[PDB]
Amino acid sequence: AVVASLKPVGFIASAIADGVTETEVLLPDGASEHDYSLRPSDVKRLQNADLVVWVGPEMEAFMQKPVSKLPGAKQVTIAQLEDVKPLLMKGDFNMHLWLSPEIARATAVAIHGKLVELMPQSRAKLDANLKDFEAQLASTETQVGNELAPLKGKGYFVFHDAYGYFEKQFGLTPLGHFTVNPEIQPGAQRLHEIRTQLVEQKATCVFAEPQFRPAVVESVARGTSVRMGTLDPLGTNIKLGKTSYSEFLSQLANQYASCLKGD
Ligand SMILES: [Zn+2]
Ligand SMILES: [Zn+2]
Repeated sequence: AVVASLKPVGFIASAIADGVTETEVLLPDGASEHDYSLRPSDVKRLQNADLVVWVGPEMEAFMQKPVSKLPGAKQVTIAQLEDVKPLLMKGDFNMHLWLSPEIARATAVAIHGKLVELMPQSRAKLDANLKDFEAQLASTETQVGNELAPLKGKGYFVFHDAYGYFEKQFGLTPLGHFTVNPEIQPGAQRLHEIRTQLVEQKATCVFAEPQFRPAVVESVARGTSVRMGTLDPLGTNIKLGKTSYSEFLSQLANQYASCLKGD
């Protein structure tokens, strides 16, 4: 099996590995990429994996040590891909790379290349999977593009700084984020800054996330006319499979649009 660190990385892997091998995801639904420890049984899972796919050391702290034990031939470190480095946006870069369709393409190519070397017998199927992934993703980019276009100019805050690659591609205009690190709670001042910005900049929405209780987001919005939505950067509701990455980006767009559309 291909073992992916995070569900959306698994979505990409499952598009390429479909009908070739299984895909498994380490980080459970509901858990956060920023605050996690591997299960004791995960050591053996990573050792037995055909391929391990992850973003990198500045993202999944929990992956670095086990990954270092593996052959280079058996891992894809997305953030370190030569085609990915020039696409990194800010000496710190944002590491939520799975929400970049272009980085998803680079990842798919990387996975395709490692799996064709490990399993030359599967070359035809892997080739077709790569071509189908591209076709699906292109269609989704068009659809998402058209869904999000009318939402340009509607301001909003998100809970943590996870969406930059997606927002940049699709032209959304966020006012900002509650936190960078979603475990660390926002200060009373920051919450007031957001509440002030919210009223002054006439924001449409604030977004919670399923991984964290929305109380603090609800409090910034108490008494205001700002709507409340939820974004899921980790695709908890989407199941792994050939079309999962497309379904994920479509759902995320749907989550923005559900709150932002109108009034
Ligand atoms: Zn994050
Ligand atoms: Zn910030």
